Amino acid sequence: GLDISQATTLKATLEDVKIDNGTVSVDIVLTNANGVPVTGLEQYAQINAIGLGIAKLTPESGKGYKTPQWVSYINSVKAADPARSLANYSYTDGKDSAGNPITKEVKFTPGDAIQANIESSCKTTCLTVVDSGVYRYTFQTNLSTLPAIEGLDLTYDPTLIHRITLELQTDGSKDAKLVNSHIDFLPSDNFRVAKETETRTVVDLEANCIKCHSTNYSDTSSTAKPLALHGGRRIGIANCQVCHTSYSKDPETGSPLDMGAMVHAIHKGTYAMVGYSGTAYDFSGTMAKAAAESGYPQYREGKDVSERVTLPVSIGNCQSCHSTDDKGPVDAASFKHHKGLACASCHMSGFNPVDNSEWLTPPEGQKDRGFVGNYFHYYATPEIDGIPGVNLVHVFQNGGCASCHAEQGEEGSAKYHLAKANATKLLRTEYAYKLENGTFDVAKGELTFTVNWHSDVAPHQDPKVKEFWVSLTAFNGTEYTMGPRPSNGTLGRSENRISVNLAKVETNANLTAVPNGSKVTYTLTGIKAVIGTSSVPYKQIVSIGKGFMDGKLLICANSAELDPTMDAAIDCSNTEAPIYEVIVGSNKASFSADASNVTARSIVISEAKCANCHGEKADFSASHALTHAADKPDNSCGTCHSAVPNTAVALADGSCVACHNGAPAHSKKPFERGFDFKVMIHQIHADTRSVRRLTTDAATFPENPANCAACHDKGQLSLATLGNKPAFLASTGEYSPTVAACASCHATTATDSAVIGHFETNGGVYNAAAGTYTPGSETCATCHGEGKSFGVDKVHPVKY
Ligand code: HEC
Ligand code: HEC
Ligand code: HEC
Ligand code: HEC
Ligand code: HEC
Ligand code: HEC
Ligand code: HEC
Ligand code: HEC
Ligand code: HEC
Ligand code: HEC
Ligand code: HEC
Ligand SMILES: [Ca+2]
Ligand SMILES: [Mg+2]
Ligand SMILES: [Mg+2]
Repeated sequence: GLDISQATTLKATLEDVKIDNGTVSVDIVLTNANGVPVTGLEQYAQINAIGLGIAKLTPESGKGYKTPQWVSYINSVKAADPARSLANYSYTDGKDSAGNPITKEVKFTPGDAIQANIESSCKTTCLTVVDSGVYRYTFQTNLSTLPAIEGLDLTYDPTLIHRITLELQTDGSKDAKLVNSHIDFLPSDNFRVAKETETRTVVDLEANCIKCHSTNYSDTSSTAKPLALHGGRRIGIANCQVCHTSYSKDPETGSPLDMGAMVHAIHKGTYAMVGYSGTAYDFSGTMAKAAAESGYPQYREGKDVSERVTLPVSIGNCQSCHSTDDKGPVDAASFKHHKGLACASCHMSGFNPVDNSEWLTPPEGQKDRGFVGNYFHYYATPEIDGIPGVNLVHVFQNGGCASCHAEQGEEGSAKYHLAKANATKLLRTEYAYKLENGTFDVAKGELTFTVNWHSDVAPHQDPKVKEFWVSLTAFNGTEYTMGPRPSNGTLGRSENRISVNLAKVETNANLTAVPNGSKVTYTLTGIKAVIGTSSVPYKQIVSIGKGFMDGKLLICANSAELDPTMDAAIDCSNTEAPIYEVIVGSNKASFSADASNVTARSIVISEAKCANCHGEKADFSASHALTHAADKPDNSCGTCHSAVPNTAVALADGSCVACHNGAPAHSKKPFERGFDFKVMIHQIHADTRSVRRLTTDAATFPENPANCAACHDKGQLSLATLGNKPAFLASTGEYSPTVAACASCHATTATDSAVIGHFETNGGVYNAAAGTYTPGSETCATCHGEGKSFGVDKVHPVKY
């Protein structure tokens, strides 16, 4: 074998568990990455951790099926530190309908609490060498003589599945010589390993979490953000599950440490607790707000962390974390079954049995179902629920018990939770359409194009179609440029873009529709511009004469239809149930003088990678809420500003760059919060944007922003033509294209004259007078293109 002092990697597996009159042992099989036994562990002076846990999987009972839950054998009752037991606080947030300020209250319930834990302090004292690289760990903890803990059943039951976990770390290693392992087994059958179907998994790191989270544990960069907890030693889900049990709490706050309640509340931005060394972790950001507004002496800037989690999907998007495609854990369907803490962790945010003690008592002559049960059955309202507008009691009264209480194989509350996502997919398939290329007779000012629609009931004839936008944008073959803001025109107020609502043909004097079965041919007139030095509507559409067309169809859907075998689409004018909008995009068609294709804009990011975090086909109309959001995209200021809807769909095909490019029109922002798409997106996700329009909170990006592969595919960053693009002209001056791309992280202002000088030495311009840069002048690609001497793929912590 190889001495641990010289082993550069560790791997470990657990086997041959033995439990005898309460005495537990397991073998740790330790090797390096090439499978050579690693010897010397039991004498090594550089061990950071050898922690072993053990838990039993215990059944749960109630109405319907309830999933089994882990009970650790190893626990203690933790006292609260008095100084760090968080006081309640309140803070202002917005105004009510009469214009008066709204105050919100945050409440805690500090007090003694149980916490599950593992055996960590024994380490080599509990080791015996059984073979080369095979170390038997015999627990100090005897299962027969565990201290009684009130309300916890710690009896050893060999007929239950058990789990033993290992955390092993040497040499301060974040990865190479860190391991989390476990083994799940059945003592009553000779301690054999458990089948996947016998044990409890629920979520899987790869299937359910890495879509957002970095797992680059070794990342040495300044912006590293791997999902590694408790100083870095804890990385494996199975290890979390032994301590993060249903009964474990933080005594400083009363907050649940249950894996599900904790993870839901973290990602909802409601969780707050005090952890190791008395550090407060407030995932809402509201503690810092109260401290600044009112004073809150327990919040210590620079030590405690109070930041609002910014989740890139809705907290209702269960499928971001819970597999429904049978490619995740075999018990993935566990999220369909009621469990008090799980259901509470979204619907009962901020409530507790002290401050809401009335809910401990059910209404006269109804059965007591406990605190959470009584809320769901009796006391919930839309006005107070953790999910605004949700009416759980209406479901109790009118929806039938199986709406929440599910036998194995049934959907339970997932009938409600997944209803809109499911109907959305079906409606996008039903209403799918294709845009054929446009013929633009520029002298006549007329564009003709045919939509291949899903049926012979045309868009304007279908009252389920709310609007059907097609937007045309001029593209000169090099890059989009929004250009200056013109005076208003009949069709819009942009030089390079027109958005037309095909659903309102009959009241639009500039639009005619001629059907031919399921094909509808539209003719849009009045696309005329006097071309000179002045800005006028459609100036670039006319001068260039070609570009692209993008569809954004809005369908009305019925929130009250929960039966997937029924039609979810509904007449937009219906007033009996709430309607939600389903968005259906399209191919990006060309328009040109003869309807020939216009060569596509290069693709330099990955659609699928944006969707890893934001989910499939994320909508960004709400991102356009700040300014002239209510103005329609065919009407004056709304041509650019609309949020009703924003008229782009796809993220990686230049649809957004139609506007977000180097030439924002007016009222311009400076570079450090620039409009150009690459600048803006880099800044948001790297937290280098000086000000975000709609929030004071920086994005909490769950990857490393310097991991370019989070958004870019290999080969997309040659930089070979980037210098040929026009400069980005911000408020104060312009920035050449590669300079803009890199400075958006590296130099948002001229704080470091060596960095700025480096740009300028190599053909770049930084905050220069408009017109300074000549396309072709940057020489960056020669050194920084992928694979080159200082290639972007070499100098950044990428994970392709
Ligand atoms: C016992 C050995 C644990 C293991 C294994 C894991 N966690 Fe843990 N965690 C544990 C306790 C007792 C506490 C509360 C400590 C207290 O002072 O009350 C926590 C806390 C967290 C938190 C909150 C923030 C923090 O305190 O650092 C998080 C986000 C957290 N734990 C996550 C977590 C994950 C995801 C784990 C597996 C990879 C995991 N922990 C393992 C105890 C233990
Ligand atoms: C990731 C950010 C999540 C989101 C989004 C949703 N859930 Fe979740 N859920 C998550 C974890 C890590 C866990 C804990 C698994 C464990 O080991 O305890 C859960 C658990 C639940 C449960 C309880 C399951 C059980 O204990 O058997 C339920 C009922 C549940 N989740 C439901 C649920 C719903 C309905 C969601 C969308 C509205 C949803 N979760 C989102 C992680 C995440
Ligand atoms: C956050 C991850 C949640 C968890 C955990 C649970 N629920 Fe939930 N619920 C959540 C949202 C975002 C929604 C709204 C869905 C929508 O399309 O708007 C709901 C809704 C419900 C409902 C329907 C209420 C109504 O239509 O008025 C029910 C009956 C419901 N949720 C029950 C429920 C149960 C029993 C849970 C534990 C299994 C549970 N929810 C967890 C968000 C989250
Ligand atoms: C979601 C809106 C619910 C509906 C509809 C019904 N119940 Fe329920 N119930 C719900 C929760 C979140 C809880 C608490 C579970 C916990 O772990 O704390 C309960 C509890 C019960 C119980 C107690 C046993 C249990 O399953 O935990 C019973 C016996 C019960 N509920 C019965 C019941 C009946 C008969 C229903 C239809 C009339 C009904 N529930 C609807 C959530 C919801
Ligand atoms: C996870 C590692 C991400 C990937 C990959 C991408 N995005 Fe993202 N995005 C992420 C977070 C955590 C946030 C903050 C969310 C919030 O509510 O504050 C964002 C934000 C955006 C935004 C801004 C939305 C707004 O401020 O109105 C945009 C426009 C956006 N993201 C776009 C986007 C694109 C185009 C991506 C692929 C190139 C992409 N994101 C990837 C997390 C992650
Ligand atoms: C022109 C018709 C636009 C298209 C197409 C897209 N955006 Fe946009 N966006 C536009 C304007 C005029 C504004 C200014 C603010 C306003 O409310 O009108 C914006 C702003 C944004 C922001 C603001 C983020 C910040 O400053 O912190 C975001 C996140 C944003 N836009 C994202 C975005 C995406 C992802 C687009 C394609 C799906 C997109 N926009 C298209 C004008 C236009
Ligand atoms: C596209 C050709 C536009 C039209 C038509 C209108 N505006 Fe605009 N506006 C546009 C952009 C690209 C920007 C952001 C510039 C940047 O560099 O980030 C803006 C900004 C504003 C603002 C400032 C607030 C903001 O969200 O940044 C205001 C108050 C504003 N625009 C007003 C406005 C009005 C009143 C318009 C119709 C008369 C109008 N804009 C049209 C692009 C375009
Ligand atoms: C994007 C939709 C996510 C998915 C899927 C998962 N998580 Fe997440 N998580 C996300 C964000 C935006 C944040 C805040 C920023 C950050 O990376 O910390 C988090 C945070 C957590 C945490 C707290 C980490 C800490 O403070 O050290 C935990 C413990 C966590 N996330 C766990 C986790 C699990 C187990 C997931 C799969 C079931 C998971 N997250 C999915 C975004 C997203
Ligand atoms: C998602 C959050 C991103 C991360 C992480 C990185 N970049 Fe990016 N980049 C992003 C977008 C949305 C765009 C514009 C897409 C478009 O259609 O125009 C860009 C663009 C670039 C460019 C310009 C490339 C070109 O047009 O030839 C460069 C040079 C660039 N990005 C560099 C880059 C590097 C080196 C990163 C790791 C440090 C990186 N990006 C991360 C979105 C995202
Ligand atoms: C934010 C998404 C970035 C973009 C866009 C670009 N870079 Fe970057 N870069 C970024 C970070 C956070 C770091 C530090 C990484 C670390 O190890 O701590 C870097 C690093 C570099 C380096 C290393 C050289 C040095 O700074 O010592 C180089 C040479 C580099 N970056 C170049 C570079 C180029 C040419 C870019 C545009 C094509 C570029 N970066 C964009 C973050 C981001
Ligand atoms: C070779 C002759 C290069 C040319 C052409 C360009 N750059 Fe460069 N860059 C080069 C080196 C050797 C370094 C330092 C690497 C190190 O580890 O010390 C850099 C650094 C950068 C950075 C990092 C800046 C920082 O924050 O420290 C950036 C963002 C960068 N270079 C960008 C850049 C631009 C935009 C270029 C065209 C104008 C360009 N470089 C050309 C080597 C070379
Ligand atoms: Ca604590
Ligand atoms: Mg007409
Ligand atoms: Mg707007």
